[PDB]
Amino acid sequence: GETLGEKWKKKLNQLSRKEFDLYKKSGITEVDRTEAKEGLKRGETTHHAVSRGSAKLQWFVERNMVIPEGRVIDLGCGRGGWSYYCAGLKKVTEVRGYTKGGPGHEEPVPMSTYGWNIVKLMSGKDVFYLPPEKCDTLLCDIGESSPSPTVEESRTIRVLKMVEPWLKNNQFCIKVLNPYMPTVIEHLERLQRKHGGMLVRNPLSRNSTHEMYWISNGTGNIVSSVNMVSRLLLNRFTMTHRRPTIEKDVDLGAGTRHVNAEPETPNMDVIGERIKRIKEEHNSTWHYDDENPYKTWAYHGSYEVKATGSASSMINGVVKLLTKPWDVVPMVTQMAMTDTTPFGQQRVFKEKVDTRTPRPLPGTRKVMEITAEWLWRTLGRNKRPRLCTREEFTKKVRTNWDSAKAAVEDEEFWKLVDRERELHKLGKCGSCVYNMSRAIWYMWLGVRYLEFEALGFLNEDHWFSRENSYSGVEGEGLHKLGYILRDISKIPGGAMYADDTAGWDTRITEDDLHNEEKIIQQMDPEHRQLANAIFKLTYQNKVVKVQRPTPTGTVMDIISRKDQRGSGQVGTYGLNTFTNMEAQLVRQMEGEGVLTKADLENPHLLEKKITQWLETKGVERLKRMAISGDDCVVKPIDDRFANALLALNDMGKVRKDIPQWQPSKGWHDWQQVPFCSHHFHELIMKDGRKLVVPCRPQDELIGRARISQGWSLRETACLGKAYAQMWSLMYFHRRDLRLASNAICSAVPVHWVPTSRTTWSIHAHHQWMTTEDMLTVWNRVWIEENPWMEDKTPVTTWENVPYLGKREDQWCGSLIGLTSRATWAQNIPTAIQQVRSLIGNEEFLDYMP
Ligand SMILES: COc1cc(OC)c(-c2ccc(C#CCO)s2)cc1C(=O)NS(=O)(=O)[C@@H]1CCC[C@@H](OC)C1
Ligand SMILES: Nc1ncnc2c1ncn2[C@@H]1O[C@H](CSCC[C@H](N)C(=O)O)[C@@H](O)[C@H]1O
Ligand SMILES: [Mg+2]
Ligand SMILES: [Zn+2]
Ligand SMILES: [Zn+2]
Repeated sequence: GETLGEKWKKKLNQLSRKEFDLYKKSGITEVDRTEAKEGLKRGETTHHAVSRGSAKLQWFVERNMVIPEGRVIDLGCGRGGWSYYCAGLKKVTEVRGYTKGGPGHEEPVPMSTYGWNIVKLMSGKDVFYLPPEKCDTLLCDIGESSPSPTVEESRTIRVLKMVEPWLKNNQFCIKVLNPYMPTVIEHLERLQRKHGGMLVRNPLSRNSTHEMYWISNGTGNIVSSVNMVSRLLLNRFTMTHRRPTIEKDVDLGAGTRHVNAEPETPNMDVIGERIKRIKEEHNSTWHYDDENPYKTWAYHGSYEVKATGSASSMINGVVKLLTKPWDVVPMVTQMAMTDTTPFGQQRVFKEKVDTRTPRPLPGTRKVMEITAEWLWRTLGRNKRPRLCTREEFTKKVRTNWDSAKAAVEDEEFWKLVDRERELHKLGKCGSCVYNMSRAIWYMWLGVRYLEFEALGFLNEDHWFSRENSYSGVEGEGLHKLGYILRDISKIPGGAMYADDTAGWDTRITEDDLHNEEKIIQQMDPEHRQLANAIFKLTYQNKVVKVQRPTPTGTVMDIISRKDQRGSGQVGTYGLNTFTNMEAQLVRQMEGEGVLTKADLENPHLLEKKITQWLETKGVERLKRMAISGDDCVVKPIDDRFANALLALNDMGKVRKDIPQWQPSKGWHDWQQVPFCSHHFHELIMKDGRKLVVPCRPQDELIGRARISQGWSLRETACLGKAYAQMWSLMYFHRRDLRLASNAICSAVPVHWVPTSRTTWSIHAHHQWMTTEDMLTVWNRVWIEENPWMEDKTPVTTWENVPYLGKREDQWCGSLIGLTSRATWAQNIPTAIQQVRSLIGNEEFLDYMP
């Protein structure tokens, strides 16, 4: 009567240390603990999970196997991974963690992750000595392995007998250390009749343990579930070793949680029609899921869908063949780590989007209102807002997709746009929904068109060009940003600050939205009517579609939110640049002592002082900044700005990767300032002329070019050629990239015109999307059209196009000097031939220097 589990145990115990270390992780799932372990070593108390346990519990919670609610009790909490995870879930009101502690036992790790204020972890509490307490969720992860399965059987039954009296029509998730021993099976079968639930295997569990979890939400055959795991674990001994599937670890946020402040109160008069139409369109599967996870977004209903997305990105085989040394580079592989499945979407939504920003103080709201009014008057001094048109939108769609091109050519699409526009003119919206059938697609593209019609002027007419806005960089181009930062560096004063905001779009408040909409005051009446509908009905009352996995299949949830920026809405870039200019001017006023703590708290703050500063210094202060959406560089009049955090945090623009009240750190060397994911180097050309060039860690450049878009080798090769040409024009100064670009261009047929874009950045002008000789394009961009290049003498050779210094190239990720890189360089004509052979007997040219 020997079980398959007992057979697995005998085989496991016979493994040598070498084969046991390989087997334990073969084909498992594992979170990358690198960042958290280093953060915990540095004493950081925000974002990080204290152990692998938070991700372990997330696996069950995201599958609805256990849905913590009310008073949660965590038995054997150890460091607290399960408890800290629970603190941020919708229905959880209190988390009580109990753990033994003492020598050889894990102790609770104090943290300040989101909801720490409802987490009560107690050491010195051996749960086997504790009387059961009333709770709504019972969690238990206790069970120490033993080479003897009978010692494990005794430990398992001891846990099962300890936990059972805590169970009373509540949620639960209990580790069953050894579920294969017949006496454990018998006991679980009796427990399942009294308390329900089922046994599940968590794929984050190592193969060296047969642990399973008894979870409350589900049913099934315990014997079948146990034996299926035994078979899997047995097959894994002989299976060719598979490296573990790596997943991103959890981000548990920061700060106190006020459960009563989380719920969203929707404006049903405004959003009711949109919900009604989605319901009618998907009426056959429309349902109202009470188990939805949304804390701060209003939930309206769901319909059934097939799952969209992938765990990882597709790989460009042509670029991979010509970049062999980078196959072992972690940052290069980490680039291709993007989970867009309903699982990945829900994790991002919980961690980043499902938050609420406190309302700023009345004095802060007063300063923002004064500043916004002044800024809009400044921005509209020369230009007038204007309506964009069908003809203009059609032109943008055509010149940038295949379905969008078909749609804009369809008279039915524009008939639908007209019908919706007529509702907007009446102060009603019926079909404008965004995402986190052609009718669904026509309604979506139609929504984007109406937004473009009303607010497209901000981008189409370059309202944020440096000439129009002083701080802006819209239309400038990556090749000009470095020269702009060098120009800012000449302004006397403090260091150059470049603080990033954590999730800027989620930090856009109702006050920000009301300040942004003031641009309608400058519009013609018919335009004001259309923009007012966009701001009020759609930007300040967003209806969103988001996928969610469930035990029975995937669903599309319909949710809503009044504040935050609609990241998937047109106008985002311009409105973010506007609000960020305003926010940074307010921070400069605080740095200068114009705006004080007393002023921010004042409910009847006087405007005189603020207007005087804006009218006398405002433009000078805008010229000290480079602002692109949520990204900024600010060079204030002195360094008091580093310590000026009251208004910035009060406006909701909390800085990323730094404690709330820690002063910022700036740079005096403009070449080290980060901006738009780049930094910029000043180089001296062989002919003595200076050039300012853009740069980023080389692994990001290679990692990105190794990611395919959109069977078919031609499209893969052409996208490879597009990255190669972008490298020759923008990143020619990186040794590895100029060599790899020459290799790719030698490997791809000369007449094949680059297809598909390398980037969607607003800073990209795509001068590399051509068959024209790259040196004549280089001369055009860098010499002829370059306003910071006085001597217009062309360069006749790539030998006169400069590289970074060797040490600088290496600091920025070059592999120059490594043996693998020398081997790669030697192997280039061979790698080129390999790609050429895979493509076939086409016409190729040799670009190798
Ligand atoms: C913020 O990221 C970028 C910023 C850029 O410039 C500021 C660029 C550019 C590359 C080449 C450029 C040029 C030029 C001259 O016209 S501009 C490229 C990227 C870039 O990574 N583009 S991307 O691969 O499509 C990336 C994926 C994830 C973040 C996204 O944010 C825009 C875009
Ligand atoms: N008798 C007992 N009473 C309380 N805690 C106990 C115990 N026996 C073992 N433990 C604790 O139970 C824990 C199980 S592992 C805890 C991991 C946790 N779920 C997390 O996510 O961080 C260990 O830390 C161990 O010290
Ligand atoms: Mg920045
Ligand atoms: Zn609408
Ligand atoms: Zn660099």
